[PDB]
Amino acid sequence: DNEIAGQPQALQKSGRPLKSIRARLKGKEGRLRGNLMGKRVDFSARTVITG
Amino acid sequence: TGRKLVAQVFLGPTYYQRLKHLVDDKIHARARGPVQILTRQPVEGRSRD
Amino acid sequence: LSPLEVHTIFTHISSEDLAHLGLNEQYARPDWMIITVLPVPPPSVRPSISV
Repeated sequence: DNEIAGQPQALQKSGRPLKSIRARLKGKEGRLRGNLMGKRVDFSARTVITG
Repeated sequence: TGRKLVAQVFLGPTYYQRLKHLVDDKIHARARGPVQILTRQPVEGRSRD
Repeated sequence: LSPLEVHTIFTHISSEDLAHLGLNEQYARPDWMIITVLPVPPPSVRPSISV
């Protein structure tokens, strides 16, 4: 937990939180709702529609 | 045919604007394409593809 | 206090006692809340790179 509400910092490069494990899990911007719920996929395509 | 049209047409010049974002730039098709390294799922738009 | 102290006390906990509470003398064991052999996930879970 990079920031367990204590004032640690966890600065790795340029004083910036150290990508923890709990960060990926519940991002967002990661798994949970991006790698487990709504996954891109293949064998698909899209384009403009016409009548 | 050459038949007159029953109805009368509102024909009259105007200028239309050629908008950007054409089609040949917006078509997309996937099928066993590259994938991320960390998650191992399919990449995002663009690339190839 | 400390961790080594707590763990020791837990390990001593009576078996019929470990169940008396919301614990599992098979899956969840208070004496497990403390890390000692911290596991290490395989790179597959991590990333890399090469310029």
